[PDB]
Amino acid sequence: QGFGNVGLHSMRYLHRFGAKCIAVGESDGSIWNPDGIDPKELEDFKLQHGSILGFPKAKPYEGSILEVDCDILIPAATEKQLTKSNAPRVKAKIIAEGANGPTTPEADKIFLERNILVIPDLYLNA
Amino acid sequence: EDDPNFFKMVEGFFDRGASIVEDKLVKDLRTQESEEQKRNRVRGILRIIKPCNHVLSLSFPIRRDDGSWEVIEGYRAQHSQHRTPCKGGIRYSTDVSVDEVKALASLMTYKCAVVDVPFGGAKAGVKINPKNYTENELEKITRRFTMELAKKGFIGPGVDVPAPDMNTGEREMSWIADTYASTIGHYDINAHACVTGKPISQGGIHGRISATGRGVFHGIENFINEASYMSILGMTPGFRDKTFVVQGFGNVGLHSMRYLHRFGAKCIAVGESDGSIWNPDGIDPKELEDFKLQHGSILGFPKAKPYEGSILEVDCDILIPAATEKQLTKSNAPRVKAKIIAEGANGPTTPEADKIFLERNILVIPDLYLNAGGVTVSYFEWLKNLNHVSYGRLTFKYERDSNYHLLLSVQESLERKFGKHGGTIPIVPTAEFQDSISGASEKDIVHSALAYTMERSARQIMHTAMKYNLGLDLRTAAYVNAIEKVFKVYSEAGVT
Amino acid sequence: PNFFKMVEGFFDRGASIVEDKLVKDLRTQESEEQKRNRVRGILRIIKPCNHVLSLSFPIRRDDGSWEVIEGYRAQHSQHRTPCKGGIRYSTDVSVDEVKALASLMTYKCAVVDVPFGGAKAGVKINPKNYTENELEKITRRFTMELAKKGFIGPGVDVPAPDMNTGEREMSWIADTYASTIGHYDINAHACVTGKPISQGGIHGRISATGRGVFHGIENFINEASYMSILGMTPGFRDKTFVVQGFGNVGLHSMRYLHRFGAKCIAVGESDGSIWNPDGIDPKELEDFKLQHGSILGFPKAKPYEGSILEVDCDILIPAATEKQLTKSNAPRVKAKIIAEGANGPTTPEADKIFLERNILVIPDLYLNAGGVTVSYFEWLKNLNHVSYGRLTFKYERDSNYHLLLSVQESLERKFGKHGGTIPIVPTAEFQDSISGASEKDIVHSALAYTMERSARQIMHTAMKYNLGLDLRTAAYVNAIEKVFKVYSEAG
Ligand SMILES: [Cl-]
Ligand SMILES: [Cl-]
Ligand SMILES: [Cl-]
Ligand SMILES: [Cl-]
Ligand SMILES: [Cl-]
Ligand code: NA
Ligand code: NA
Ligand code: NA
Ligand code: NA
Ligand code: NA
Ligand code: NA
Ligand code: NA
Repeated sequence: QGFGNVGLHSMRYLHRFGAKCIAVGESDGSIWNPDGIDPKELEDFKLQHGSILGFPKAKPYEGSILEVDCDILIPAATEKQLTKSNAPRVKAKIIAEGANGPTTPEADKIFLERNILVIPDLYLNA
Repeated sequence: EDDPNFFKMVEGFFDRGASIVEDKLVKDLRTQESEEQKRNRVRGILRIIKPCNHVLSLSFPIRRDDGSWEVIEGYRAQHSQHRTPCKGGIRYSTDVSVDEVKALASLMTYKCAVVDVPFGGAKAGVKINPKNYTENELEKITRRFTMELAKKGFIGPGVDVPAPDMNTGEREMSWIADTYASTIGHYDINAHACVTGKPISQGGIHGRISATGRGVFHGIENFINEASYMSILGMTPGFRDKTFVVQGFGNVGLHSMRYLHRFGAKCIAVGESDGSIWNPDGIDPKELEDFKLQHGSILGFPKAKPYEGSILEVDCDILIPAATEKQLTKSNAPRVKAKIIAEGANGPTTPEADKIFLERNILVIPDLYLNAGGVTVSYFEWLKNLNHVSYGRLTFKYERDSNYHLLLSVQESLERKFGKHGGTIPIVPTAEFQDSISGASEKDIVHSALAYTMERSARQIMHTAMKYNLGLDLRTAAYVNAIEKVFKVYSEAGVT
Repeated sequence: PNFFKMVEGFFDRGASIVEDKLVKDLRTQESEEQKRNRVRGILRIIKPCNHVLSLSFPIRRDDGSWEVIEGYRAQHSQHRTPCKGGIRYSTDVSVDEVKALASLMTYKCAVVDVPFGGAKAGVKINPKNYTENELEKITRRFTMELAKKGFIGPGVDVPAPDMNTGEREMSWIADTYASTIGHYDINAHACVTGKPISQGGIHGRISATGRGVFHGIENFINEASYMSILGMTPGFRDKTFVVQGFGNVGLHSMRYLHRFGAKCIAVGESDGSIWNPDGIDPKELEDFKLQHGSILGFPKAKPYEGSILEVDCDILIPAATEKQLTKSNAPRVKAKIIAEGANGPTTPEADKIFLERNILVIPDLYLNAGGVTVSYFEWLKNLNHVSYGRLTFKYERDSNYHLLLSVQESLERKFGKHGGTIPIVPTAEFQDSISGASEKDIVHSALAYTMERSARQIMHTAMKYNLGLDLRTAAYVNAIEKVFKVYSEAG
């Protein structure tokens, strides 16, 4: 979530070790492809047009990027993106906070109840 | 694309059945007036049954666990009260609306008339998501919702009897019954009869879990065994050598698959919102139930290959939709392969898909008859709470001893005719009979009455389908029977 | 020697045994530590009486005098409404005892699957110093004070006869409620059981408790798994029993045990004891006591001096007062089965003495529940406003004759006319049943079904928890578990 500086290198090193990026979402849209998205192709596409909207090898995702059925969710955009509203609908089991405080303390309570691993920002985002 | 709103579909179903049955009502009316006032009274009463008579929109507060205060929107629509009390379910979803609960309350009236259940149509709904609230917050939501309904005459043993629905179960009904019995209805001797679907310790009836699934089995049983209908489908009567496919392995689909496989049918494919499994030589319901209960889903079944195609388009003989509204659609109707569509859910077929299913000689058993097994048993649970007794508690051993006396009487009579000089002619119950005698319980009486209801209601729909010659359009035949029954109570009651 | 409130210990030791099981079955969205707290909490509510009413109402005696009468009514649990219990007319009544007896009724109803809450009343008078007209005014005024404060009603509290009360008092109670507070109540006559038949009573009620005791011994005397530990052969064949106290429970328990092969060796009372090893007849002893006032001087049995509970036999049926078999006379007991025909006639000290002696003791909350089970049927009868079988008897009679004739005409069609006719007729026992089909036949059948089903529930947890021959703990374990599930599944 958020194809910025952190989000660009996050998907590149995960894709290098066998992980498949199924969706990338920013403030102006979200793409989706369950068969993987090439980080290099999306990086060159983000540079050319300043946005990931309209990626050829992907499809537009008209929904919440944080609620996509997946395994790892990497919030790497703005603050407080996972609150008590959308957190009970998160399908991921691992949440890697690529930003500074993107999960409310109330969402931390139900994330621990739902058995969802939340790697904290003061360690992972360092 | 195609999909309309369910509120539009039910009104269209009523308008179709009312125009057909109108001529029968103007002639069977034995009032002392001319034929024009008679047709005016028939058309006048039909103008009353269609709209919901009472709708209650609520806005009650609650104190959450964190301390904050929230306002909960709720709805409760009473379609008709020609037979008190009303019956209906309570839905917990953010998709509820006035138009939603009004439609399903209208369907509840005609569904009860099909199975001869003497209740009016009702339906409830609150705009919450149970995953957002904790167990303690859902209790205070449910208890406060019961208080506001009681003060406004929308819940009560003789007023309105709620029931479980989407995202609600016996846990909520237990809270509903305990709230009414401890406050507004404390002086009511039948206070626990105010709601059905309760646990056994709270007054629930036995056989309620498998009630809807058994009704789906018994319903298609009456039509798969009728040679007059089965000749049009092009299939031999009976469940043997027949393949069925279930959409949605929830509660209805689980027991529909369990009871069909028990009587010779073979499950070929089972699909959900998670995926779809397939096996051309049969799927075991017990092995699938334990796999669904263990891993929380059905994907990865060891004895079933995955099926990435549409679950509704699987080639089979019987298709059982048991999930969401409007699953069979004008665009996907000409691509189905099953000859019988067993609607194990409320409104899973669009009227335009019903048109394609009719021109293709595809038998669709409507929802207001097939999805009425739980409603019928809920009527028995309501009667159980009024009787303050379990069925058979007073007669199980009395009928058992008389049954053994009848067999012993035949034995001693045959011994004095054929065994005068030694030997014995033992007259013992069959293996099928001893199971009924030994494991005799309330579930045996409830499921027997359920089968009797689905059987008698099937002959009512068949008799109407052949009177107006509707062919395989049993939906219209069902609404005609329901409209005629509700009109019968109105016309013979008088004015205000 | 004596003891007071053993019921509190019965609950305490039954709650500790069931606790581990109750946490496992708890499916609440809570943590297993918090779950163990709710198990502990619910038991803390069940144990004490929820409501206790103390009264002091006046009457006018026949001589124009005035008197103030003390009366109490303790409602133990209300997890199942209405409440059920008796009304005792005695000078020795106390709130501490009507509370304990109300708690016993709660667990007794749960044992026999009776959906009532425990209760019990008590008026502090000696009914001998009062006339029938004075006893009526006492009863009627007692009913109205219970009605005004919500301690009697078809769905609130259903009293019943007890010590020094009977059909006469219950008819006065029902007549008063149905003419005052419950005039608009359509089920006003369901406010109390034990009424006469003309007042809405049920058939088979007088022989209810006695028959319930017989089925209690029957379900255990014919089970080899428990007769082998006791060292006896299954069945009532060639068995002698002594009935302590020839009251209503003793007279009918004798009449039914005798019918199935049992022999009454002795029968003691509060003033004497008769003995005869050849066997005493219940009818011959019944008409004698009906003609006189006591069983003393019975011709067909020599007078027996000594403890009537220590007679050499096999099954002892104490159907008299409370706490008769204690630790003082516990080792001197000659019988092998202690069938509790009364409410708590055995102290816990004697319970451990009988347990180490391998002597079976049928608990009071099970064997002494036949009348309560039938009182539940009487309550349903007044709600149905019709007798059992009134709509069914002729329909069930013609069906049996249709079935027997169907087997007759089918076999004669298959075998022919030359071999003769094949008459199919009921048994002697069958035609006896169909010809005299009455409501009592249905009530006694449903009672035997209750005792048979409840015995299996006691035997199950007796071997599940390895309680051996201590059925009382198994009976309390089952009763506590049933009351807990209603509490836990209600919020
Ligand atoms: Cl989950
Ligand atoms: Cl139309
Ligand atoms: Cl067979
Ligand atoms: Cl009688
Ligand atoms: Cl004979
Ligand atoms: Na690679
Ligand atoms: Na928060
Ligand atoms: Na509460
Ligand atoms: Na009540
Ligand atoms: Na009940
Ligand atoms: Na024949
Ligand atoms: Na008889």
